[PDB]
Amino acid sequence: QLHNGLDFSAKVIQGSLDSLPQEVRKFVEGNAQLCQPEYIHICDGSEEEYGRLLAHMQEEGVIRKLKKYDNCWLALTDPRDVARIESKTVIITQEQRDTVPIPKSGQSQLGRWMSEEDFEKAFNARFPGCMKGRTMYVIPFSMGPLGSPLAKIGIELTDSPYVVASMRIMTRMGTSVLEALGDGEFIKCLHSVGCPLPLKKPLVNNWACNPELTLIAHLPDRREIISFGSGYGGNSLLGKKCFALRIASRLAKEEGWLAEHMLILGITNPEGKKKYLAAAFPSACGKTNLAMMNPTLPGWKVECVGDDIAWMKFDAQGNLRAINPENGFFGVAPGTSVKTNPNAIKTIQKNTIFTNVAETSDGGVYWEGIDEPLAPGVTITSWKNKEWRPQDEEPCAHPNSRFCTPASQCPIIDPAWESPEGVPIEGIIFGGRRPAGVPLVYEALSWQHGVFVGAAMRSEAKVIMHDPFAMRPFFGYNFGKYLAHWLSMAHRPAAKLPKIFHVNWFRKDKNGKFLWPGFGENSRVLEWMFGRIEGEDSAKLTPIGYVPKEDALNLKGLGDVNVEELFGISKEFWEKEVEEIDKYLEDQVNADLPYEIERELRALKQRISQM
Ligand SMILES: [Mn+2]
Ligand SMILES: [Mn+2]
Ligand code: NA
Repeated sequence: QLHNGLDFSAKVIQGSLDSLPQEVRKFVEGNAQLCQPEYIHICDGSEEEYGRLLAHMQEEGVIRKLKKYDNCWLALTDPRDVARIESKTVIITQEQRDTVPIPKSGQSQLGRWMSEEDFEKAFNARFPGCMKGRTMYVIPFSMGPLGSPLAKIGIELTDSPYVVASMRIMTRMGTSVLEALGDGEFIKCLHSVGCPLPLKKPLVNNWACNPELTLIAHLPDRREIISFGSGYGGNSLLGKKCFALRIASRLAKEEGWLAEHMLILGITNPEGKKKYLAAAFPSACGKTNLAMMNPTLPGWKVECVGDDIAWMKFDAQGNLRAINPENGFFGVAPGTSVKTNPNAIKTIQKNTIFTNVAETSDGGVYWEGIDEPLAPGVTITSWKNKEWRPQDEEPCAHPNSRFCTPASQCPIIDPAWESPEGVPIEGIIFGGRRPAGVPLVYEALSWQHGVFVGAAMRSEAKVIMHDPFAMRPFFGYNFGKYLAHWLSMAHRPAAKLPKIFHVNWFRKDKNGKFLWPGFGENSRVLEWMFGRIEGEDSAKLTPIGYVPKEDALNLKGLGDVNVEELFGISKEFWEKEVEEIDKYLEDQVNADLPYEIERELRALKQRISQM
């Protein structure tokens, strides 16, 4: 160089730019030149670093220590920055059709495309100088067990220590990742809260964000994730949704594998047999509940591999092998109780960061549906930092409030949850919240029918909406092409295609009362699936697929469960259902709907027409 402007060595407060692989230095230094951070901190992922970072956030008023627990912390956000924001989440490709099918109605529910030229303008209006007066943290992270053949590495730059702490929990991060990477490829992840110093606008609740300029972008062809303006969860912790679902699903398409919005659990029966199952559910359908369920059936065990995301690839033997690419759980707090999720309660009592929950007088946590009384004298501070009484109209915790907790701490974490080869998936479960019409459990008639069942997924938001594969907000590319990708798995010689099931825990009677007790009782449905995978003759054929035979389900210990209503299938309901599915698929998928999905649709309408 001719002057002193391109070498950022003098500003490195941890690590060394010289030590980084060539491409990692270029990524760091080039974005330092653009964002103008005061300091550069190359994260080592050590306990020392983590402790120091947390104490600093505490010293700044960014987080509070929760004194009741072992090393637990609370962040309360600006009320404007409280969730993943779909409307400001976009994917950039040369052609719109590579990102979303072109809808007949003109508005796609299946993603949000932005042109390269539009994004460049948006980028230029946000990032130049954005980290002025702040530290740029460099987070080297692995998605998946370090050195799993299914693992992928990222480098996230961020000006938020909250993101650093949370990424330590949610990914494998630090020096060993940099050493594992070498000169290999990595996903480029750029994040800024968008508040350069001196601050141009008021800081609310010591929580830096820029709501008006919030934009979460994915550029799969450039292997880049670029996120600006939000410090919250899926917007800022770039490994989780942006990388592990959006970028990864496109990589999966390119490379022959699957990046899915699925829990992974291992279930052991009383005959000492173990099987792994994956499950894709939409929001508020008991996903974490199922992943760390304690079964009510004696002699059965459930163990948790992951509660959110699965990366799956068929091996040389034809087994569908899955890994959890995450290193922790980022769960919705409200509704987490000893009765709904006792294992979550045990997990989150130490080494956990909470966001937007209430705090009790003795330094504990509180939220709606915690179902745990407080001793007289103990008072509650809401997530809005105000004194709170259960007589108030507003909740003590934000509905989207979170815990962020180490996976290793789950008392029923699966012994193979970090196995680099992954676990063999023998069943895949789709499901949604449906008050009417949809039986407790059915089984797809074939792989193609199963792909159709995923494609047709609907769930009560009240309004029933489509969430195919529970991937609606997360498709990395054209949904029609994603369906074709799924269907292509049947044409792999020797592929062992898992059995596909659909579940509905949420069927109500004519009064609005749930017909199924759920929770640990769901083990009875898992038992049925287990037997079906073993080839048990325990099914009855219906127009929608296989259901449990009369007396096939274990209902002992339950009272009088209304099986007729729970498993009832109405021609009138399913006529309406199939018509709605048809209209949705025609509109939203159009020219990109695979022939086999059109065929399954026709086949279902025909079976229904014959009842
Ligand atoms: Mn999720
Ligand atoms: Mn085919
Ligand atoms: Na705060």
